[PDB]
Amino acid sequence: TEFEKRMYDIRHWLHRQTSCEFHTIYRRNVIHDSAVFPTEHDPATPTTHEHHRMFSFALDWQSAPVNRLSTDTVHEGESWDAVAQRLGCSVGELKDANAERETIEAGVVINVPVTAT
Amino acid sequence: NMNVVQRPCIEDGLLSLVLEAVTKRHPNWVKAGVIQTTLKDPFDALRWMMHIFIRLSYVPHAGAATIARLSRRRIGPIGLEPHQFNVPAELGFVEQY
Amino acid sequence: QTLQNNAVEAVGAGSAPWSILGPLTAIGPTAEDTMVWLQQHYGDVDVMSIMRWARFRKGKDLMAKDRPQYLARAAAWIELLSKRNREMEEVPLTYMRKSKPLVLDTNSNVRVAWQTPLMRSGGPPRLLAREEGYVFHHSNSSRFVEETYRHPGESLQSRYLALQPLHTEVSAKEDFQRLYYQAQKHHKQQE
Amino acid sequence: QLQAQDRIICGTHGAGIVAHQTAVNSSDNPMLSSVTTAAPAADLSRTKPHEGTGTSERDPYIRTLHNQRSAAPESSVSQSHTVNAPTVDECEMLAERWGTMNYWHNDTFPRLVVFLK
Amino acid sequence: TERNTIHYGVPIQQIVDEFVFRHRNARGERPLDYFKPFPNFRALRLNRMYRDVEGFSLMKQRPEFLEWELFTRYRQHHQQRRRLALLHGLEPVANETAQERDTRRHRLDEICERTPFDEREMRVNDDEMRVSVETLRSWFGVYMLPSPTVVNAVLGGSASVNLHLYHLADEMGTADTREHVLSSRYLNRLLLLESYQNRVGRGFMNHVVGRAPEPVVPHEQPQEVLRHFSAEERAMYEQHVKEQTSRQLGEWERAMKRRRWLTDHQQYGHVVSHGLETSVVDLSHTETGAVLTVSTKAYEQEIEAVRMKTNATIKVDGMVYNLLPNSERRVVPLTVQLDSGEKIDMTSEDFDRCELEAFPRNLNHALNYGIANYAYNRGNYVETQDSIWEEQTASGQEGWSPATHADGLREGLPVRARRPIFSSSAEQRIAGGPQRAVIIQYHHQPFFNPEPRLVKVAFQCDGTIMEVPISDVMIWQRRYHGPERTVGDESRRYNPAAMRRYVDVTDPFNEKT
Amino acid sequence: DTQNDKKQLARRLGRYMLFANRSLDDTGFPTDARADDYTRWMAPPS
Amino acid sequence: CDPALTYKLLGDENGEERAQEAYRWFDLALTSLAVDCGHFVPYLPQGTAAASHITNALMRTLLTCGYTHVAAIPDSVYDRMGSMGISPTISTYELVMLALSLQGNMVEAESILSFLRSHHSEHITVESFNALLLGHREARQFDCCDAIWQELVDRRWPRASPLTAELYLRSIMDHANTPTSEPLQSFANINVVEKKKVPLVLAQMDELGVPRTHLSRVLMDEVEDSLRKFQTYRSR
Amino acid sequence: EDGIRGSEVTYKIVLEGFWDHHVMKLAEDVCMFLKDVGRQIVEEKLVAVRRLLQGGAVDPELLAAFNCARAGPFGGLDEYDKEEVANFLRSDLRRLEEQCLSVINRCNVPVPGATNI
Amino acid sequence: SHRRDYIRMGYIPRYTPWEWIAIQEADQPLIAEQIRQDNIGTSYFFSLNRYW
Amino acid sequence: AEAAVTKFLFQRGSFESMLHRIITDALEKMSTLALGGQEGNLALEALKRQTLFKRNDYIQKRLIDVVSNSAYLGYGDSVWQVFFAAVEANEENLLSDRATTDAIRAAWEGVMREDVVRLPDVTGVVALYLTLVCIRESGRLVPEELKELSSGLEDGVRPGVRKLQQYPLIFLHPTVKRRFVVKAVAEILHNSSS
Amino acid sequence: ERRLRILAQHRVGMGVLKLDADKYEDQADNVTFGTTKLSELLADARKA
Amino acid sequence: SANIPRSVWDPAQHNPNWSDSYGHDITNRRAWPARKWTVG
Repeated sequence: TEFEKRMYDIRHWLHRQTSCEFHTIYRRNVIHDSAVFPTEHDPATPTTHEHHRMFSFALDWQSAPVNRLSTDTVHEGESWDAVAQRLGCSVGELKDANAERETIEAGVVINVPVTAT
Repeated sequence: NMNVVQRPCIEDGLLSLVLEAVTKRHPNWVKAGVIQTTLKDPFDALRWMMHIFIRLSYVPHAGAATIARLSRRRIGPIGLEPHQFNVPAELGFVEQY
Repeated sequence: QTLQNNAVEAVGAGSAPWSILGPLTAIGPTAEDTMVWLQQHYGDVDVMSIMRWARFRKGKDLMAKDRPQYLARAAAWIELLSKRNREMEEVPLTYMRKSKPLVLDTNSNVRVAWQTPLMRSGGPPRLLAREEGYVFHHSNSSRFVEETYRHPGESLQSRYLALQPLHTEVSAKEDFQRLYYQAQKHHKQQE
Repeated sequence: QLQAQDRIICGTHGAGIVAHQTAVNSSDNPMLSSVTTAAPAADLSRTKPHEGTGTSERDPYIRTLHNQRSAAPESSVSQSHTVNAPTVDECEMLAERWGTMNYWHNDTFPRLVVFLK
Repeated sequence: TERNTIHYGVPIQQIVDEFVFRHRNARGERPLDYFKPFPNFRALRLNRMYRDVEGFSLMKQRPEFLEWELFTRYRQHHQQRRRLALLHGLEPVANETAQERDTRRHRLDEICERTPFDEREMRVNDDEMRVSVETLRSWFGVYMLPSPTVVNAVLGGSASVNLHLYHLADEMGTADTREHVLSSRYLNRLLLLESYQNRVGRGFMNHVVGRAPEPVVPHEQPQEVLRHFSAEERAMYEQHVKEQTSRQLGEWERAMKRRRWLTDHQQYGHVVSHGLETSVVDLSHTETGAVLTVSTKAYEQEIEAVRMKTNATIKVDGMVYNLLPNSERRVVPLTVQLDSGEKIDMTSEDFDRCELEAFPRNLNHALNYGIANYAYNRGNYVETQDSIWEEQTASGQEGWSPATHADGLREGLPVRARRPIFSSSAEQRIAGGPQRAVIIQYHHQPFFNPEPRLVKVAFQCDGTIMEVPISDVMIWQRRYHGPERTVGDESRRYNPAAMRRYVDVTDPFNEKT
Repeated sequence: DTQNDKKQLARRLGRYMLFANRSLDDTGFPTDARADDYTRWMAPPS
Repeated sequence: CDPALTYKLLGDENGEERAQEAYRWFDLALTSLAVDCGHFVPYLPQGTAAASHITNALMRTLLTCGYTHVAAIPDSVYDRMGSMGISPTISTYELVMLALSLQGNMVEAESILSFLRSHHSEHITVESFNALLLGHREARQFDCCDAIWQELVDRRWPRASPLTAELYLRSIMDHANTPTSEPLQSFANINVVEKKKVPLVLAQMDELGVPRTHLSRVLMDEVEDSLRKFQTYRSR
Repeated sequence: EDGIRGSEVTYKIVLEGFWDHHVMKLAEDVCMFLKDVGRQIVEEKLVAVRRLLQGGAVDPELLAAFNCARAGPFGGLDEYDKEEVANFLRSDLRRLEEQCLSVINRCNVPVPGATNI
Repeated sequence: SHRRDYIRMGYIPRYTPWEWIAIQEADQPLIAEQIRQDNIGTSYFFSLNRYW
Repeated sequence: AEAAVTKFLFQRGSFESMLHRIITDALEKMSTLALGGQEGNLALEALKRQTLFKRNDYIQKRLIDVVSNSAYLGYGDSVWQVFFAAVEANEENLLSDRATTDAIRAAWEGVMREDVVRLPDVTGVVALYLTLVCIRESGRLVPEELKELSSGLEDGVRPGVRKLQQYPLIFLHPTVKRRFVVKAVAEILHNSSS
Repeated sequence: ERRLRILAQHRVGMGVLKLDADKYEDQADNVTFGTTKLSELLADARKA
Repeated sequence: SANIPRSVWDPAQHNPNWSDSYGHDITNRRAWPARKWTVG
């Protein structure tokens, strides 16, 4: 940042009637979340050319990423492994995300482990 | 012919002894399954060498990101979860004042 | 147990003299003796409130369900929050030799090391290092040495050519723990 | 790498090329006719850090040497690719050390033969 | 507290500028080469002395006729010695102790003596005369620029009365005219002769040898200050001078008794009698593993009988030892007196490890008497230049650094290159640890050497030739700065009257000759 | 050795500041002035 | 709120008597230890960790007395500790560094850290960097004060403490308020530019997890000033 | 990549005048400025690196970052010990010293008769 | 500043003097958003949707 | 004793302790249950000596003499070169669908795909192991002419290498050479004309 | 990789994937946008 | 770091290969005599 600072500041002592631009190219970590942008099978119904008309961009599509719920309610007959099965997790995972709760009653709100399929 | 040297002979006994030694220096490689103590196959000697060379030189992506953030001060967040992946990237842009 | 481990790692593995007497006093058999002990060794932190804070973990009350998990937690926290504890838990480190520059200059990187009376028995009686002209000096390329010169005879080479600087290489540190351990090993072998 | 760098460049005030033993006395030469014989230097006087009364080289009219800490520039010799002689301290710990193949088999002072011996 | 005001002074560049401006280009101080066509950046600067003139005392202050040429050739010899050093791997190591340095220098010496001096490398600084080795020899004497036969003689022999003035015969029966590179040890052997001492201006060495330095009294006074001391204050001054003189001279006495602390007898000890130098071997006991030492001249028969592998074990006094792998050394027997008025017999080697009672910084002072103390032989040009090399290596001014395109890469330059490893499995390339190598050819011109730049290089190990990425090559830097970091700085002969100097405008470089 | 004896007491005092290198002015106290100034004032006669 | 000044001023509260007491109690302590230990019979008292602990206590106190005693830590106390046979701990070395650095002796402080780095590296706490920072600031070498901070940002461990950030920032304000000589004073006071480092340092303190609200009220006034000189947002 | 062809960050300053020689001489000015400032910064970084090379601990955090994988290349959760990790770190620092030295050494090439920017 | 010939006798610096660069650079503020620190992540949902 | 020689080879303190245990037990059980001469104890001391020598000689001759010639190993680089050459010749065994898991092939391939492949620093034991393995491989990779004798490991591994061998006689002594040339020129000049 | 190349057509060259994010007036928002498109494109390419 | 780099003002860091301003430019405008030889 110190070099960058000297460099941005050379604009104050530049020669007469001369200006400048600063191009920067730096390296930066990006993060690809398979949680937010999951890789899934193509839908059971496909998408036509018809979802691509003009203004389809404004009408037929949401902005990516899609919102996938991180919270699920436990049904009556359900159990730890039944809930894990319904959500697509290992039971271990579902217990770690929910660590506060030891046992799960019907009609209780639960955290869905982010890796769930 | 004074400069010419005899190519030494290395018996499997020696090789397996040295391999135990390696295993006892780096226990974690036997745990994590980099090398096996056993020398059975003809190519096993070479194979373990190659596994070692890979373990030492191949940097796991999360580690790579962390290392680059330390001394080169590379900014960006860095994901430690298995479902995240650290992509080294560039950003170009302009400034004018 | 920490004291014990540190004393073993000192020698690189028997037990060193390090562990024999530690900074922690043994606790008297009473409630008030306990509170007094906690007070005087760990008392820069507030110990009581830490023991309270460490009670619940993720809604689960530890004190009334898992006793040893709770215990280890409260212990570990009081450990982390005191500076006094940090001080009394330190690992014994080797002792750094002060040095002076060579009398016949060859390397600026080669220095004459000081030797504590423990490392050289015999030898003429010496003062303390600073009084003798030794200083703290070290760098990546430092090398330490015991400096002396070859005895010149009666010959041409003695009169005309310069003195010949014989160096003998020495470590820059002194492991007091290893010296003690190995000397007691000698005493258990002799006996 | 001048001879007596310290004494001349770092030690002396003129960098060796200013003549500090010169009298500011009036000369009969035509170029020096402006030069007027100077009063003698003031006795107990407190100078400004960049000036002196001009008596000696140790006390110039103009103090050239900085009053800060001086440090020789960081050597551009590679420290990581250079292999020094093995020390006592290094050879005791040789069994924990991580070297390059060039460090173990080095032409001068190979460390593998030491690990073995 | 003084540092509360920051005073940067005036930067050296600004000073030099004001000087050369005030002198209207200061032509008195410029090398004569500044006045000839296309001076390189080194001719562009002022006339300061560099470190290269330091060990040559033949030329005193005014060098006489041909002396400066002789010196110039000595200087070259050293540059070549450095080149050989880099080539074969013996150069100063920043870490090195004294025995290591001793060994290293020794090998370098042997390799110097067997290598021919290269006259192509020799260049002439402004105004200097070109002079052949033959002319130099016949003027200054052959001992000065010795032929290998002469060197061999001096190193193998004894006598003083021979300083070799004229050439020597050779195995083919001719006069050996060969100039090999000069060597530290040869010049030391010359420093032993009285005649040579006189020739190089060190004659004083003979008179001064055992003696003390002349006492230096702190705050010693002129007569003109002393004239104002009252009788009592003058008594005090005398007391002071007396005490300093006595203290110093006594300190020198103690120093030159050369007493060492013997640990076994818990006493100081002192050397009365020297024996001659015996070759000695080590014998290890078979049963106990004990270690003994033996005169090889006494046991010669049996030892040689073991060297022939016939009877492999040496019996002495019913205790039998095995001869060690090498353990052949040259030691001197010493009779060491003890403060009890006692006598011991001790090897040179063992008495050497012992600890001195007096180890003053000024111990070598006699060798340059009244000039500063030196730990090396200053009368030896090669050894001095070598010592400077090691100093500058220790301090990070010299050593292996990543090469630039400006550093003077050329045929013959020693180099450390990261040896390319070839795998088909590798896209791009594989680098391996730096190895010693020489440059075979390096093209400067961009159109012969497109990016990334290459260097053709012959690796010293197996003699293998390759192109290497210039980013993989390291050169031995002489200084921090550059552009040419590889070549040394050359002092130029001093000119008393500088304004009168003449350039021939038609042939500025003296090409018609 | 023995607690609070002569030698221990001496080593507590530290390094001895030489009276030569002391810079005392007219009042017998160390100077206000910068070292370069004081040095010049007290320099030997010629 | 300056940590260095606090040592210096503490020295003026009966520093000599507290020192003498400390030495006395230290000897009392060594006697008591030798009693409690009664193989390693010969080095049993010095060998024990307790002995090391006590020696450290002695040093940590002597810092608080006058100049004389501070100067005596890296000289006599440490030598006597070597002589006695008592092995040191990381806090021994950091106290010796803090002593050397209050004295302004940078070469030796940095030496000790070098030795540590080389042999004992895994044990180095932040307080050695703190020692060095305080020291360089005292010797008024601000480029070193900077070098050591930048290094401590590169290795991100040990973790910088609010005290560290405080010492570095203070050293910057100190730098910014020094004058140059008259030659450079004709147009303006140059050294103000240093204050303009500050909004960079503050940004680093957020990357490092050093909470910016542990900084003395005093320093935070100077810093807030420094900010209002050079910092502005894209809005303004 | 090695030598000239590789870096963490690139800055391009695009200077613009109304007259060609203006912009040429500005470029010499700014260039020599960045040469000096660059050498100062990169030298500082270089001393930091040489110190980190000489020795140091490992973050608990950096170790944790090497050890977050459900499976490594050898098909199981892999245990990097602090040693190995320190070795990765060390290797990168090595490379950074080469690069720093390369930049510094080119800062020192362009002297007055010889300058080609 | 010691150079009495500065514009009068024809001396014009080819390189802008260090002291001047320092003054110039010390007069103006530095923009905060130029410092470029991102340690959290990218905000997918909320960032592009923020208050009008 | 034979067991001890082989097994504890690379940590020597451990070996000393085990020899001491073995022979001190042999000495207990030797003292009582034996009879009228002291020759037994001499024989056990002689067994400590024999064992020690057998081990020291085992690591001298089979390790230190193998590895100590550093030029022959091309100062560690020949060692690396061989390695890659070996992995080249044997790919259908090391990196192949039947040979190894996709993960490992990916990691290999990934290490090899970088702009510069830098060779990893390595622990002493590992250094030894690597060196030994590569000596053994070098044996097979080389032409049958060079298998037994050559100068350097890597010799003959890559066919196309241009060396600098060019001087046949320069290594020879000057005197011999000289006399030869004088005699031969004396004959050529005094014999024929052309 | 084949799927990545076919999905982002002229947005790959010399084996470098390059997205130019112009959508929003401010650079900050364009790194947000650009980063999103990148992970969305990787998410789809990864279907292979 | 420091606003004005050590290299500028510290004589330890003095660059011996730098030359003064006047010298190079005087040397440069030199036009040496074109008749170096007879005949041409």
